Amino acid sequence: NSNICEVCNKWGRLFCCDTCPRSFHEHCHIPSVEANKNPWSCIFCRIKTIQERCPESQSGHQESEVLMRQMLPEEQLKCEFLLLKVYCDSKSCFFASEPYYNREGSQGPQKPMWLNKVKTSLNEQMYTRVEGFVQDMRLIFHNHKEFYREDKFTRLGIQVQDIFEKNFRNIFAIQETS
Ligand SMILES: [Zn+2]
Ligand SMILES: [Zn+2]
Ligand SMILES: [Zn+2]
Repeated sequence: NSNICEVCNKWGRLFCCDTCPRSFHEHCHIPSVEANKNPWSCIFCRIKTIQERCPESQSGHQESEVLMRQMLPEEQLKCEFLLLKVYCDSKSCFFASEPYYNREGSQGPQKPMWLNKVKTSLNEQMYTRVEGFVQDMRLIFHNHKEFYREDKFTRLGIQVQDIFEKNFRNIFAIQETS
């Protein structure tokens, strides 16, 4: 197995996947690495299994249909994986914890949002449809763009949103378009 965490790329107390060579810190994996279970399969492996069991799940889908799906076990897992893919980017550090807003010439957002809040919301089964998760994720980046206005720091929001959107289209097999 790898000797660094797949998500944060650091060594430490790592849990090893039994079906692929990835490793994880306990709370870097989403969901948090399960207490017992030998063998243990990571989320990359679990997602791969879903695909392999239902190859047709990779045919193109309309975003509007994906968003109305109820958060049954497979959709819950797919949102956890998508969240994890965003944490895999080092730029996620800017969006992880609760923000605060005190900049001359801007006003903070009406509804602040951050990754760790989305992570807690998923853990607590607070989303009933995929739309709830996706709306909160997109709101993270929208709030950032609006607050930072013309500061070049706005680009971090564009960058991490692009990671989000690419992974959303991949995980939920959104129909490719120009
Ligand atoms: Zn880690
Ligand atoms: Zn694995
Ligand atoms: Zn099938």
